[PDB]
Amino acid sequence: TTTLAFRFQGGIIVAVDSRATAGNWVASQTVKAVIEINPFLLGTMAGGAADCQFWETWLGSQCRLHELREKERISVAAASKILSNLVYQYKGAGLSMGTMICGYTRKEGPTIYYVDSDGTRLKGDIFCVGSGQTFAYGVLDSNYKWDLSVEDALYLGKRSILAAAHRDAYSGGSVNLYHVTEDGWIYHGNHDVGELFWKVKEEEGSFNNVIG
Amino acid sequence: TSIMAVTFKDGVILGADSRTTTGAYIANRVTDKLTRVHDKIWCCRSGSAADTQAIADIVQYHLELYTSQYGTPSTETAASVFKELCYENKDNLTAGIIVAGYDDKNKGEVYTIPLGGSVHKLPYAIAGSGSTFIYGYCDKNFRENMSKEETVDFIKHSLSQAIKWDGSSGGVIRMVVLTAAGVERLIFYPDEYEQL
Amino acid sequence: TSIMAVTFKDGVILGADSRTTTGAYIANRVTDKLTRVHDKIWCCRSGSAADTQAIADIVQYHLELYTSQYGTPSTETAASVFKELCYENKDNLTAGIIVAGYDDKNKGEVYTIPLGGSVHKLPYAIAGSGSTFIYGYCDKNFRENMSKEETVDFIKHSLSQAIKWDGSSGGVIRMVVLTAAGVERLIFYPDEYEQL
Amino acid sequence: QFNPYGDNGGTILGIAGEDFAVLAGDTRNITDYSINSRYEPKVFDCGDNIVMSANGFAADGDALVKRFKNSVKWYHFDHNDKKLSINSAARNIQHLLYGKRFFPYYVHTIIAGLDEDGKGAVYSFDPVGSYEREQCRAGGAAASLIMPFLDNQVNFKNQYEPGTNGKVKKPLKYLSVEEVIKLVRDSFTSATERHIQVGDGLEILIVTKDGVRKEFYELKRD
Amino acid sequence: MDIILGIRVQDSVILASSKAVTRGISVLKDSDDKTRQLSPHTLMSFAGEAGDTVQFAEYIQANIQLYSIREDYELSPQAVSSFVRQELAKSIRSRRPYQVNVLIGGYDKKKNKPELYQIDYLGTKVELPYGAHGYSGFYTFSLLDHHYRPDMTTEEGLDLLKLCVQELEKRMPMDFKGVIVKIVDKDGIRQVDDF
Amino acid sequence: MDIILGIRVQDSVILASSKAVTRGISVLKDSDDKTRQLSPHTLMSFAGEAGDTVQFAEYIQANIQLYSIREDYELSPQAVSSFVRQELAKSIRSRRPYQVNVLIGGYDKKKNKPELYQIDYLGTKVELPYGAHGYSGFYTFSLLDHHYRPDMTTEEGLDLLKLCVQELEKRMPMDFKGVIVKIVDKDGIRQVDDF
Amino acid sequence: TTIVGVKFNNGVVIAADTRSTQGPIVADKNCAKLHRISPKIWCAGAGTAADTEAVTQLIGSNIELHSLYTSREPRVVSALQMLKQHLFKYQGHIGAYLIVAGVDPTGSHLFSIHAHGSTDVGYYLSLGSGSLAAMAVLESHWKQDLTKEEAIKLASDAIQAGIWNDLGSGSNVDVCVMEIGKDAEYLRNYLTPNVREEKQKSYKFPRGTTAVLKESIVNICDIQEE
Amino acid sequence: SDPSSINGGIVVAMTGKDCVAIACDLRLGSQSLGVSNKFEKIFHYGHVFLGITGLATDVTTLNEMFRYKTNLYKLKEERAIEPETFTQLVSSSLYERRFGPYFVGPVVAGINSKSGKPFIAGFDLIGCIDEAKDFIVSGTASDQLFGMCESLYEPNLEPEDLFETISQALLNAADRDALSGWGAVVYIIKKDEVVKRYLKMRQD
Amino acid sequence: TQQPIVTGTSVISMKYDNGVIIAADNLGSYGSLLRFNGVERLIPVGDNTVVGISGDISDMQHIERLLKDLVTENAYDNPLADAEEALEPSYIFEYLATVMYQRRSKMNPLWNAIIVAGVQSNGDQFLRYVNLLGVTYSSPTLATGFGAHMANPLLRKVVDRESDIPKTTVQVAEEAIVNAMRVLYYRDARSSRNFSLAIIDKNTGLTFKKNLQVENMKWDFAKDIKGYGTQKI
Ligand SMILES: *[C@@H](O)[C@H](CC(C)C)NC(=O)[C@H](CC(C)C)NC(=O)[C@H](CC(C)C)NC(=O)OCc1ccccc1
Ligand SMILES: *[C@@H](O)[C@H](CC(C)C)NC(=O)[C@H](CC(C)C)NC(=O)[C@H](CC(C)C)NC(=O)OCc1ccccc1
Ligand SMILES: *[C@@H](O)[C@H](CC(C)C)NC(=O)[C@H](CC(C)C)NC(=O)[C@H](CC(C)C)NC(=O)OCc1ccccc1
Ligand SMILES: *[C@@H](O)[C@H](CC(C)C)NC(=O)[C@H](CC(C)C)NC(=O)[C@H](CC(C)C)NC(=O)OCc1ccccc1
Ligand SMILES: [Cl-]
Ligand SMILES: [Cl-]
Ligand SMILES: [Mg+2]
Ligand SMILES: [Mg+2]
Ligand SMILES: [Mg+2]
Ligand SMILES: [Mg+2]
Ligand SMILES: [Mg+2]
Repeated sequence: TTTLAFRFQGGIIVAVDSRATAGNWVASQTVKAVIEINPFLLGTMAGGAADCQFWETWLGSQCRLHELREKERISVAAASKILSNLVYQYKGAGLSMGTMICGYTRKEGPTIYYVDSDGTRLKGDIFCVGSGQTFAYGVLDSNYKWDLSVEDALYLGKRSILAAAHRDAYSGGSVNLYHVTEDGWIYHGNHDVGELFWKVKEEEGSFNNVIG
Repeated sequence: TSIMAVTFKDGVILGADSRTTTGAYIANRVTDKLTRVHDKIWCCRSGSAADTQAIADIVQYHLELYTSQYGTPSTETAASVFKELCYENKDNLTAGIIVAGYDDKNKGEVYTIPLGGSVHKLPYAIAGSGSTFIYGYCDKNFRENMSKEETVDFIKHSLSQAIKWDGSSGGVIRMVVLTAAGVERLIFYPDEYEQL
Repeated sequence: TSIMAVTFKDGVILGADSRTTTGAYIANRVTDKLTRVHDKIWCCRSGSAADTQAIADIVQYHLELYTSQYGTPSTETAASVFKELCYENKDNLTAGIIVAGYDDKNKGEVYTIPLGGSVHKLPYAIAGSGSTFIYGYCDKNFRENMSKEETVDFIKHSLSQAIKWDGSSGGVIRMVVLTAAGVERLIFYPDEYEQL
Repeated sequence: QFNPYGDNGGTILGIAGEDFAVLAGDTRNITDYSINSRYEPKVFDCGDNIVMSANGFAADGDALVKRFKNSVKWYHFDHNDKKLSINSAARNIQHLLYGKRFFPYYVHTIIAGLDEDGKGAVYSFDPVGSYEREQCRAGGAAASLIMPFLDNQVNFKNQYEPGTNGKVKKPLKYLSVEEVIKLVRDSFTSATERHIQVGDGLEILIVTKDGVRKEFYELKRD
Repeated sequence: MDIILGIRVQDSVILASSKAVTRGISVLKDSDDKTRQLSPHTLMSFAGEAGDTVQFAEYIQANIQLYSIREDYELSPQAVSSFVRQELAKSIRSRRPYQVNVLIGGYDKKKNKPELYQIDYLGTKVELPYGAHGYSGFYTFSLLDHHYRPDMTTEEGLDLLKLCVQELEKRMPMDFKGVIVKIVDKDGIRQVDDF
Repeated sequence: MDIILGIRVQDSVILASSKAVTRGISVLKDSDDKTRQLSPHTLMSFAGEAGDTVQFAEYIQANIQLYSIREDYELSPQAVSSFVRQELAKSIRSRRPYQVNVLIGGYDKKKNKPELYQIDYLGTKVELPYGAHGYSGFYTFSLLDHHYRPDMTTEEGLDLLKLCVQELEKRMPMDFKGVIVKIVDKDGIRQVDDF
Repeated sequence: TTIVGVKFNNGVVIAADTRSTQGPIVADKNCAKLHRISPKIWCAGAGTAADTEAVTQLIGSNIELHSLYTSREPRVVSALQMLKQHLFKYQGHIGAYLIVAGVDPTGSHLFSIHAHGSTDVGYYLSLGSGSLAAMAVLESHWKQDLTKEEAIKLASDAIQAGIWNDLGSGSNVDVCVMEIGKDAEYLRNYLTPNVREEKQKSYKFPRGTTAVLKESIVNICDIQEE
Repeated sequence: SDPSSINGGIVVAMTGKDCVAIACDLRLGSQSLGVSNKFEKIFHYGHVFLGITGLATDVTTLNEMFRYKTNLYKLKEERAIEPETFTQLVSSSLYERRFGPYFVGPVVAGINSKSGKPFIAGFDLIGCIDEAKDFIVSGTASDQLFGMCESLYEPNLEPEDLFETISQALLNAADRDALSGWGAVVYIIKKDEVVKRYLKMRQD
Repeated sequence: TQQPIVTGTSVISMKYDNGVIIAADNLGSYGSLLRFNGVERLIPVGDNTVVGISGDISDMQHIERLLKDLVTENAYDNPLADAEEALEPSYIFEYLATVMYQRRSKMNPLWNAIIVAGVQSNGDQFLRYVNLLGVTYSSPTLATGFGAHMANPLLRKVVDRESDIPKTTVQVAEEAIVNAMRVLYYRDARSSRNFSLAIIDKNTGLTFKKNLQVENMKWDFAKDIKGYGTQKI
């Protein structure tokens, strides 16, 4: 698994891979490492598949209850903290989670919170989580700017996952893209790495070590 | 420890050595392993001294309370109470107990209760670390409906050998006779039983 | 395994069961544990089958070479060669061996060699996991200068009980008689010895 | 020390068609190198046009299926005999599995049926409740032998159209029920050859709008 | 987390705390503020196991803020430090203890004196002129033993603190990505934005 | 030790190696050269367990220098790399193996081509356009996958190397105190004194 | 694995299944477990495959040299003695479990060998993971004074018991008959009760289905003249 | 920790009508990290081909060792070694390291130059020979390869048909293994011509 | 979590045309010591069911009490207790199977392997297995412990599949069971010669046979076996 998320001029970009493994065995190439909690909130999934799925769909139930009771959209800060306070109760029991809670509100603007099964909760502009996180960081840090177009930012996120999919054995399958704006998130398609790699190589002139 | 109980014509006899050990040190050379849970229901104790004492004390309490309400309990009933304690607390106990008693209706009966907490009714029973060395002797020499004198000789000879080979067994040979006549205590010293 | 050797008036008799086990599976129910290291010097094997076979093969080699140079070896000499192997390789061996033989000068002799590699000359000896259950029986029933028929009955009855109680022991009872007359092999089947 | 888990072997396979769905599994039950039974059913009709199998440790598998069948029964009581949709069943099973997150059901669960648009559906679970809708999924002992074959013969992976040389992929044409059963039978025949825990018999449950049908085929008994 | 320092001068307390957050092989953040304001004239820095640190700090913060509202009064640094110690002393014999070390820097408005308290996860409290947690003290205490005076100014305290951070940046293996410095005095709490 | 990098461009091989030596809690040195010249047109960088690294490098150096004197001829980089691999492959089944990973950068004067070989302590050899040992590759290979060309100049190679070191300085937890960079080309070996 | 040995009137027969496994996976479906030590001394091996092969070849090699040295046909007890002393020396680390059988000038013989160096004598024996299934058949149907035809039947039936009931055993039945005063007959695949049924479909692909990057002729020939 | 699965990789071999085929992936890694996509695992000594999976240092070491031994064989025997003979040499060479083995999974493939008979064989890490008629598999995705080969394979395939069967067996097995892939090579071998084809596959 | 102390070995069984047969020896072992020689391990429940139990004997005696209590409880307020609402084999099994899985789930198992053999109301044969893990399965032949490895192969030669059941008579089935018990005495180091056998037929009902012995044993060939290889005398 490899997941990332970053803040920029046009909101937030969220990009994830699609591989799931059991040891060296590739169990699935078609998993959703991103969960849509609500039209304005996204959650990334890294670590234990079950732990992340279960508690993030649960998080969506809690966020829905909040806006029913308070007649107002939940803040990204409050949503992230519900999840972080929950996993802290289970600390030591063996939960395995590395997640980014991404969203946009009026009071906050575009916001990303890294939430962890160890109880860690961090606000930040850029995060990469998973076994291929280091590979994604390399591309992101060298090409990141605040003044990026939605088109260019989407590509950078897509490209950063590709970099990790290539090198990290436990990352791959396909790339799922999301763009989060003032008016909510927007899905930007499933991109098979088997086709994307050769496309990027030809067009970008990169990956000269590989032959094709 | 070498303990045994044997049914015979007139009732039942319990037998035991008198050695208690802490490793190789004999903490007590004159121990009484034949203990009373009711007038004519006794038991032989093996394993942990603490566990078997605690259990026997509880059983004596249960049978005293049984007697106050329902009259004299059967030997089977006494064995059941032992079993219930040994079986339900098997994880925390190290107790090998032989229950023996005399009714007028059922006469002499013997029940053995090993580590697991299982119950086995038998004509005679042997237990303790020293019993291993006399399985052969006891199987070959036991007869049903023996006399009192024959049964005393059988137990005396059997435990004599158990003591001879087992380091954890020794001292005097204590015996308790259970018949319609009453309760008789017997004792046999080393000079007597070693020369057999 | 239940093995024993008994001296008597005319010489010595070796006895053994025929069971070989791998855990609870009987790998061989008709094993021959009475093995020959010289014309009238045999041994009973207990413990590891591999170790005791390897040892016995080496001893037979040593005594064959002894005989070629110095003539017929004594039973004591054979026991010494066994001991030397068992003692010097005690860390890597699991072998409990009983050595028995017949001379004309010394008559029937029995030497037992337990795990450590120590040697003990005895009138009779018992060994193997099943021996534990017949220490009492054998001590009470052994006499010196028995007849051949009495000694066969003693071994038959003793191993019968050992087999009855020990799971690792069973099958047929093999026996080897060593006298001036020669070497006689005997066998006794379950239907015969179980009803004793 | 007491080990509360065991491994009863076996292998299962679920394939989703355009207007149907199949859930297959061998009928062999084992411990270590011994056979317990040559015919011990592993795939079950759970009602509401849903079939289910929980492969791995059979005691946990039987317990889970038993609890889900129970869940269907109470869903009818509590919600006016409403039909339990395949997606709703899947979510319910997640909560059954995660409910024992810290003492798991040691099973690979697969369910099959039709979605609310009438299209074939297969859902796959891990032991602690993570789930995902799939077109194709094998589970159990020989899952590693079967899945690659299905990637190739169901989703036409690594296959291209002749003459173009890698430029144009093989088009993803839909498969009939007769074509799917062929792939299932060949999958289990191949798995039986190379995996010792697979064999004896093959039982397939087919799900259509008309209901649940069964088909049985012999497998090698060595 | 890693390095937290504290120094008490004539008229103020200065706390320095690293900015790095490292979860395994990667540095996830380089601008993290490892501190919470407990009251207008009391600041607490912290370092220990992930999750526990923030959870504990915010829990203490909430309790002191509750006290302030209830009594309409600010607790003395000494009183706050004692409350914090008791919570950690309670925690160490719990099912799962808080694995958190803290420094408490406060200005006592009654006595007109700055005060620095060092408390570890066992609940071991000491009042000090200068303090540290973890491996920080191994490098910095020798410099502070030499250069420190009770009558130093705040500017002199910051210069002596720069000398400590420079030594840490030279001899420590981990890159802690600099420090956030905060001053606590009679006027309250403020952050030095250029360090 | 920690980070060692290598990149093969059009007409040269560039090796970058960290300067830090950390023995436990302290950084004992910040100017250490983790490399040895095996021959005029062959350079070897190294990283692994303390003591073993230098002992192994100097042992290899001595052997190649011996070969050079005996034959009055410089071995090809390919030949030197094979010799080194065999020594490590021999070493891994010894009583106490050499715990050393190396990069071998050389310019083949016969073929007029730069060559970079990566060898780990097991004796696993691979020829590469760019390589690394330890955790360095986890950060740097993604950048190199993107930016690298076979026809790059030495100056372009140094710029791409600066981008790698900048990423390492940003995301790695350990302070490796910068790198010593060395270029291997047709004219021999030289050190870039400003990096 | 299931291997058996059965004595009869004028000789001895051994048999084996043909399954080789790597954990739960079948590596080879038609493995040959019946090894030749000498022309009329054959053995069947269970346990570590490389060990049973290696130890059989070594002793078989030394037996051949011994036979040439002594100008005599090799004896089974010689093969037995050499095997057990080798295996004992290595303290069970050479995981070879063998059934050794053969005919020689002394007569017909049947032995088993355990990896630690112990040997056993018998009229009927079985080794391997399917030895219990096989021994159940042998203990039910064995008798004294078996004919050649009866012994082959009993042996193959014992192997079948292993094939069907033991997961470590399967596929076919190999047999070797060693009769006194005759050549030993090796009956490879004596029974074939596990043929795979016809597949439902052909998986032959259209030519050009696989994507290719580069083609090139490989020079396997030596350096050429002229 | 487990030496046979540090570097990763796979090899597969098949027989056809008057031909054999052997194929391998190109990946070399350090556990999760992919290091090289040009690490070929198939070597040839004359007309005998050898594929080796497992620990890469031992793969390289054994190739160098068998090159050494086959070159001496040729000088002394005055002829190239045959597949049947080479198979025995591999077995001998591996078993001499019985209690300190090379962590590898070799696969031999070739055609006997005299009889013309197609030949394949496989081994474990200590010498045991698996001489199959149909196919041999080895590597971290051996289970996957067994499943593909058992279903796709049929006897007496023509060279150009056999190429398709083995290529699809490898590709689809590699795509279900994390430590295999990053390219692939297939050798088609006839009695007096050998074709080598590099396959286009997904690079993740 | 515990360890078994006094244990019972194999229980074997099979179906035949009109019913089921089940058998088990009368031994209670204490490790390698063959301590108790009169232990009944087949426990009938009504006139249509027999429960055969192996493993820990103290736990067996507990289960024996549960079944005794089950019969008592079923009779309460039940006028058809000896007729339509009598205990079926399927009811008794499912109860035990429930208990076994519950006990394993509390990490405190009943250390047993159980086979419930019987005939249902409609005349159908019932034969199902359950153990300390709560694992259940059914088959024409079932056996526990060593019986699984040695008896099943022999019994499966008689009834290899479902279609072989109507073709198998009670005489042929009993013969196979008795032979299997002999084989286990030859080869199981924790078995006894004495055993009990039970037949449940849909026509003739429950026949419980006690004090059976293994007979017609082959041992004579032992006299010819000498040494371990080279020895001749
Ligand atoms: C990548 O991080 C990915 C993210 C998810 C959104 C898929 N996670 C995994 O791949 C993760 C790898 C970790 C645990 C090393 N895999 C799983 O969690 C995995 C998912 C299934 C679908 C393969 N499940 C798993 O490994 O089994 C849980 C288990 C196994 C055995 C017994 C009890 C529980
Ligand atoms: C012989 O079996 C005899 C019978 C008793 C009922 C008197 N048992 C012992 O002597 C017994 C043997 C040991 C191995 C259990 N010794 C003790 O129980 C010993 C007596 C005290 C007075 C020293 N207690 C003892 O060693 O305490 C530790 C302990 C506790 C429980 C179980 C084992 C050991
Ligand atoms: C009874 O003591 C009998 C006497 C032999 C001389 C026949 N011994 C055994 O049956 C013996 C008991 C075990 C506990 C040592 N069994 C074996 O030796 C057994 C025989 C083979 C043919 C299966 N071997 C065995 O279990 O190998 C492992 C081993 C090696 C050395 C020591 C213990 C165990
Ligand atoms: C059945 O007993 C059979 C007898 C053989 C003579 C064929 N045994 C096996 O097939 C055996 C399984 C168990 C007993 C080891 N298989 C192997 O030994 C196996 C064969 C080949 C096909 C791989 N080898 C193996 O798994 O190698 C790994 C290994 C590593 C170290 C030590 C031993 C084995
Ligand atoms: Cl006492
Ligand atoms: Cl023996
Ligand atoms: Mg990848
Ligand atoms: Mg016995
Ligand atoms: Mg099969
Ligand atoms: Mg390397
Ligand atoms: Mg892959």
